[PDB]
Amino acid sequence: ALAPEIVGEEHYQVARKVQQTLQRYKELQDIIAILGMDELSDEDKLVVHRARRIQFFLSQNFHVAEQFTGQPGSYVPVKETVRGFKEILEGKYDHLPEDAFRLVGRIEEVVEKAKAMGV
Amino acid sequence: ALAPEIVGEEHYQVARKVQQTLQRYKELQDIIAILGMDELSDEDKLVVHRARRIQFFLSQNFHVAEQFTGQPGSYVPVKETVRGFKEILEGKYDHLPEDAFRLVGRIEEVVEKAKAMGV
Amino acid sequence: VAGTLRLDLAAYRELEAFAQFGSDLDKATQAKLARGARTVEVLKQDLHQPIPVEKQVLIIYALTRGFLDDIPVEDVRRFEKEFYLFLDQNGQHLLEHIRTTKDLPNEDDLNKAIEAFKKTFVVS
Amino acid sequence: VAGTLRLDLAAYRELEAFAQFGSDLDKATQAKLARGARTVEVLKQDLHQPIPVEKQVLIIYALTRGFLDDIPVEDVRRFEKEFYLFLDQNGQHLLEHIRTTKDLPNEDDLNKAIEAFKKTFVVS
Amino acid sequence: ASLRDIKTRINATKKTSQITKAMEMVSTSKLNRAEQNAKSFVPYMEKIQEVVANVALGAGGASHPMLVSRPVKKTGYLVITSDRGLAGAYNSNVLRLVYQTIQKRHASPDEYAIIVIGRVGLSFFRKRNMPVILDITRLPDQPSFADIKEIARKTVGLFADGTFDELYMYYNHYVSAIQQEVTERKLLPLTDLAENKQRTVYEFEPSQEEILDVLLPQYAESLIYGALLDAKASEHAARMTAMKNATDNANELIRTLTLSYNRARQAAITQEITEIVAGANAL
Repeated sequence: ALAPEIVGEEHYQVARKVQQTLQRYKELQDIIAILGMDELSDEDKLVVHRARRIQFFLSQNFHVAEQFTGQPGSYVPVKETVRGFKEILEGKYDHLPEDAFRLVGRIEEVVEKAKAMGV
Repeated sequence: ALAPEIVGEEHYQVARKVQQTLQRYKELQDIIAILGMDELSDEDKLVVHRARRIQFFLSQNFHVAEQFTGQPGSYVPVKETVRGFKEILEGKYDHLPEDAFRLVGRIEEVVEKAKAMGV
Repeated sequence: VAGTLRLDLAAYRELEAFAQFGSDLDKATQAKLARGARTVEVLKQDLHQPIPVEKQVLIIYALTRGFLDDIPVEDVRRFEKEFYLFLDQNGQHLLEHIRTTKDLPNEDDLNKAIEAFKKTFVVS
Repeated sequence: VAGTLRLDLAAYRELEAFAQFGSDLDKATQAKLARGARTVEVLKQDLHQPIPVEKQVLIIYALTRGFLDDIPVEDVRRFEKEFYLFLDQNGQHLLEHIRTTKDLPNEDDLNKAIEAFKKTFVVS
Repeated sequence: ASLRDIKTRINATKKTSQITKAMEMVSTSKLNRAEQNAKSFVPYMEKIQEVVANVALGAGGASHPMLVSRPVKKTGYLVITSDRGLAGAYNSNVLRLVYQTIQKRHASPDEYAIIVIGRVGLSFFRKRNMPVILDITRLPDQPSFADIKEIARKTVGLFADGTFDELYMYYNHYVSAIQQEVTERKLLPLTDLAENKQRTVYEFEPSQEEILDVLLPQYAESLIYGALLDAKASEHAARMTAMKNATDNANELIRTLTLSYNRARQAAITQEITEIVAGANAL
């Protein structure tokens, strides 16, 4: 069902761009392990910076996961998650820490958690 | 039989320390295999320094093996063994060449043959 | 008390691999390593030595609140052993509270007792 | 044209893995990497968009003869699409000559048409 | 071991070998660049040496050649290292020699001082807490005079103010593509100017005590660059050699792993077919 005519052109584009970014992030980890982040370019440093945040934002809190976490779950609409991923790829939230995207849900929750942690 | 109430506390601690250093050296061997000892930290280089000497000191000359080589055999008491390994672990013999630990009895013979081959 | 320990170890999983070859300049990562080594050394236990849950909760709380962040890893092993005796000698009411009601006692009394022990422990 | 295309792709592939920091090794390596990336971009294709063999010949000729060496790799797909939408309007003689004789057209006319399209193609 | 484990090990070793080969090629290019840069500026050093040999006569009123600023005082130490590792024993040899010589030449941490080039030496002297004055880390891999002229001027000023009685520098010296030799060179006081042939006072000398005083900060820059032009070449050669060795080791490991993988594959096929046939003829 992941085709432009079925899921929408912008949805398909943002999903494929996220996939490409993650796959490129996978391509850099050996270089990072052997050399350190200092050998990367300013653009590739930004790519890794955004890719870690995307990977953490792919996580979610489940209602049935209360038995393991304590925190309640959340429901994320498709349009909301598409907009959030488009914003993250645009860079509106590069300044926030990567762990601010762990198990959150909406970007409206990412910003709230970032404010809560006192950064 | 390797229990603190059977062999003694100092014997138990010496054996555990030797095993710990050998395990650390075994872990490092993979990295030294490819990129040598130059990229190790100051702690890991000391670990290797101790571990090679311990491993060589575990060797012994047997009475039976006198047919294979002219050197006669040696019988080492357990107290002498424990004291020698404790002294090696404490760093009393880091300046001796590692070849001086091969196929000897008590720790004194290491000093004797190191003096024979040099200082 | 034990919710934080899973992540405290989990960070250590990657930080141990990275620290062998990384620059190691980030003080946040240094603190992560300092917490991970201490919790690893605390989780060790000797053969046939049971520990009641009322004292397990308190040693885990002391570890996770940061009270052990200054005690060296070479000393935390004896720190726990002395802390059990001190807790039995003075903080017995906290143990009774935990035994009766499964919840933690009030934090301020527990923090005061932990500080009173830390001001008596000898550091090598 | 495939004789040159195969050599270019093989040369790029034999050193692609070094591209991240193997750049600046030499001007020879730079051109090889630059043309290999454009070759890979050219060999991309959509789900249900087959193209005639004459159009394939034109695009491979344009790539091999170096006419793509100054277009950024982010616009090669647009270059191909606009090149087809320009060929079907202007290069009718070239397409018909290829379809009729199975041979390449006049190289001077090919170069003229390629430059005429290129001067009108927007870079980005 | 399992087939999947062996195949993953093979893939990881192959990617590491690719990385190492690329690094070796980069280092091989950098070595020639640095060799050209070092060989280019020999005539300038020859000219300054000739001028100093001509001018260093008469009274020699400049403090730098004539006399030690203090009979005994803190001795300055200048070391040249790299910014990142994977260069082999390049940094380790220099740091070891410096530490061993200062441990028995000086007894107190206020009897000496250290000035350091490179992040690894800074880290070494931070971990082993020692008195360090100033340092520079970020530096292009093809250095020029303007890049370290300021630190050269500052260290000359520290020597001239009387903070150091003597000043040595330690660096790696390029002998061949394989051999790097750690060199101790005494910088100040200036002593070993042998005589030359050229005419004295080639032009009218306004004053010896002024010409020498102006010239001596420059001669020391001719001696500091003669160091960064050799240490860079040694660093690049050491990196090239280390990456060559690492690639060879990775290739040997790949070969051995492939042999083990083939043995495991044959054993798995034999076991599977034997079990199939046993189950089939058990009925």
